[PDB]
Amino acid sequence: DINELIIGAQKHTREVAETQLLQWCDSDASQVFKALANVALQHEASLESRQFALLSLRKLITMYWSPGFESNVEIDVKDFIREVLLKLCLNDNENTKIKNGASYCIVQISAVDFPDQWPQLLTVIYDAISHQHSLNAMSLLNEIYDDVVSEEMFFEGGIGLATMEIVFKVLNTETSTLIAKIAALKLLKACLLQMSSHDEASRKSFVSQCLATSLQILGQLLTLNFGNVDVISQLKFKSIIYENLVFIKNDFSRKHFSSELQKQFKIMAIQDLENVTHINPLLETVHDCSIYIVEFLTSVCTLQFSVEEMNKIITSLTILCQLSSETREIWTSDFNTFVSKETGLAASYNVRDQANEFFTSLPNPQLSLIFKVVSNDIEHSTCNYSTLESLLYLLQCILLNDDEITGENIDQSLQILIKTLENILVSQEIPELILARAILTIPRVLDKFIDALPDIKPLTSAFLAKSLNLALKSDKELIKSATLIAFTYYCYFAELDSVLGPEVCSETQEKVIRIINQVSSDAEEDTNGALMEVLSQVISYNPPHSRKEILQAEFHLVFTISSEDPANVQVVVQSQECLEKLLDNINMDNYKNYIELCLPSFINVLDSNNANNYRYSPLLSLVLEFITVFLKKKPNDGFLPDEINQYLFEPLAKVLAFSTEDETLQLATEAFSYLIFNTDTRAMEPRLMDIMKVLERLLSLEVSDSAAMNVGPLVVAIFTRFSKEIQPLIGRILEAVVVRLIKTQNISTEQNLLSVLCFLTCNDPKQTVDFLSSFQIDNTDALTLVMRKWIEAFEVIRGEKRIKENIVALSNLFFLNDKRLQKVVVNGNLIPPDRYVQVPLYTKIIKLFVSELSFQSKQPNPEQLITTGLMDVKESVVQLLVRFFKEVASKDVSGFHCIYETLSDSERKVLSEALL
Repeated sequence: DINELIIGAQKHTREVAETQLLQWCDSDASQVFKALANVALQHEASLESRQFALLSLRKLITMYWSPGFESNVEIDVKDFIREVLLKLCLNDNENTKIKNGASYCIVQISAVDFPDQWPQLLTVIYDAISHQHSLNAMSLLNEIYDDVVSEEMFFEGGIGLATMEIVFKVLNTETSTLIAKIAALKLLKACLLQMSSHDEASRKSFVSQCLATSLQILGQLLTLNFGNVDVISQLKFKSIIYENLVFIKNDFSRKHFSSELQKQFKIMAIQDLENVTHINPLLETVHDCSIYIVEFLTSVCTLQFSVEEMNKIITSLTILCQLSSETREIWTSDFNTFVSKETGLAASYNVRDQANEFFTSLPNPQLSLIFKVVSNDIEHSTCNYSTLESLLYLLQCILLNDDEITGENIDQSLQILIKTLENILVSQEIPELILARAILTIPRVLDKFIDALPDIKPLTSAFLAKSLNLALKSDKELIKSATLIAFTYYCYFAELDSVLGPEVCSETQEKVIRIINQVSSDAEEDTNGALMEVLSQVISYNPPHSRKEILQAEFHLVFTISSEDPANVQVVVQSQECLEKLLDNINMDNYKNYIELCLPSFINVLDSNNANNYRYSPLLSLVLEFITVFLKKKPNDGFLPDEINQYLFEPLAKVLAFSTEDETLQLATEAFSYLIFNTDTRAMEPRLMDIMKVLERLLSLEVSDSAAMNVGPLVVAIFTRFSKEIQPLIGRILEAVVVRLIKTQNISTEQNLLSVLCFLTCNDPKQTVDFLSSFQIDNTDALTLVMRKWIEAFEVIRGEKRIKENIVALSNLFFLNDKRLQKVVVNGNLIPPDRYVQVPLYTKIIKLFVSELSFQSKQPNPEQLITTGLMDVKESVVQLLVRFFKEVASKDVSGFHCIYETLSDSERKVLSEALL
């Protein structure tokens, strides 16, 4: 049965069984496992079937073992399955796919079962390591550690001390294999991690002693000198030692790593940086090893470095930071790879990155002195085109140290260094990657040394002009891109409109604009975002004295690049600022030309997106934001020109008539409302019947609750600008708001719509009560249902502006003294499936107002932060309430004398105190 039952499942024939069999276990699981387990136990099997048996087992377990998070199996078959798993996994002689397979099941069982359902799991593993010499048990312990050794088991449970003494025993034995010392060192790091997440007093003796023993053992370990016997394991040995050293130095206080211990390891580490580079797949074994050596030197880089120690370091990093020929070819074959790296947007982390962390960490006794060490090495290497890029990059790291560089004859050095960088860009047969590094390194020289170059103004203008000049007559987009990037490094420290001429600055705008236009045709994602950033800095330097064409070129770039990568986060952010700087502080006459330059592109995107039913589309969302940025840049004095309305209206309307996507509806709603609120009324006059159909549909059930909640400001806009002609359509606005409001049960959405209702009752309280007291909803008049829902919402409202607009609205209903309102009843008190004493609307309004006024005049809580809605109300809630009560008291409004005698004494004191 079961063996050839999966001979198939391990391609119609696979699923015959893979659900065939899943069936079985749900029927009887306890001895489909035992059957599955039994096949893994049997050495009489294709390592393939055994291996899949274990990994088929593997997935299986986390279902029926013990929920678990996605579930039936008997208690003594699991004891069997754990013991079979320990047999396979802890035996070094077994096949390393059986071991890992068995190790996978064990690690999942442990997660569910360990504390109380596998008590000896660790004592077995510890005994396997120390008395059965199991190497794989060390590996299982290491994968188990994170997820099953808790903080508490580590320290009081004795697991941390048991581990550390095992670790120490392997590393102090001259006869444990280097492979076993690696396993011990990886356990050591696991232990350091558990000790890094700490505070309780009884632990501090344990931690202090494990750190001290660790530091002495790692010192003796770094003095072994194997042969060429296995250098990939040799280098994985060294890198895990230096990784542990880094971790001790960085996550424990300095009493635990004395500066003299630091000085020993600094020396061993500088030596091993030399050893590792003078042997040198293998290269990323030695490259990744040297990352940890350098990481440690970074971590003790406040120590002093003998001059000779620094030349050692610089010659080793010069070799290590040289670009591999694979990476040179990737960069020269797709320049977007080079942009991705140099803009920091690459996921890589290599020796060059770690060197940058070293050089930008140096304090200033050492930082200035490496400066000439590298500056000499650059002079003694101007024709070695195998080390010069790397040396320039080390220079770049040093210059990125935020600290200043000064020393005995550093001005000498600089005039020398300045005077080989200009020969890089004049030199005509210079390799592409080295020219780019020189281009990107020049601004950082001029930035770091600006206070020590009297010629800084013409120096920069020439260096920059030379670089645009290469870039435009180089065919290499990598060189162009290095220049675009370098241009931003010049802006960082230099205000170009003053350091250059008004005329030259204007001509370097045109020159990076067309460099951008050359790179853009071939640009992928990270480098489109960098083009947008460059463009916005170009836009910054726009001249008052207008220039028709350069503006048109900038916006064309903004729009086409954004159409290329509308989901890239930098494109989205930088293009909106680009647009905000173009229409920043612009007059009405220029506005009229921007309308023709800008809007027809935006309407194309919206036109195209109807094909897609205005479903979510990142360029749609981005172009709607462009539109809103355009509208809101109109001169404060004036209306939107009439052209804006006739360009934008039925495009935006269509979006709102068909889209069902919350972000699209919300961005279009606010653009549309704003267009209605800010164009002349006679321009908008024929559109109102259409604005209504938009509004009715945004309250229909075709759109979500949160789409209904954007309607507020559209209602405002059509009253605020169709005041005369809205009056015969108020009844439809109201029916729309009302049928929606009663169909929703989300309290927050009710409030949003009640807000619109508050606006509508204030505008005409009678017509509201009339409509609502003639309009029928499910057999009864709306009046009762709405008012009850209104009151229930008012009771849990929040926000000063919301409270006021409801107070004003309901105050207007009270002052109606309406025959019909007086007769409706809302819910008062719970009576002991549930019931409530029925309360007249009117006296419930009084009751609620007195409670608000009681709470609101118990004056503030001492501490605070300092010193929405559709209607603007200036009075405090307290002022609104006292002015209301004073007036209904003064004239017996709507039976107030009756209501007021039904009030309690408590309520009644509140009333006459506030009215004192």
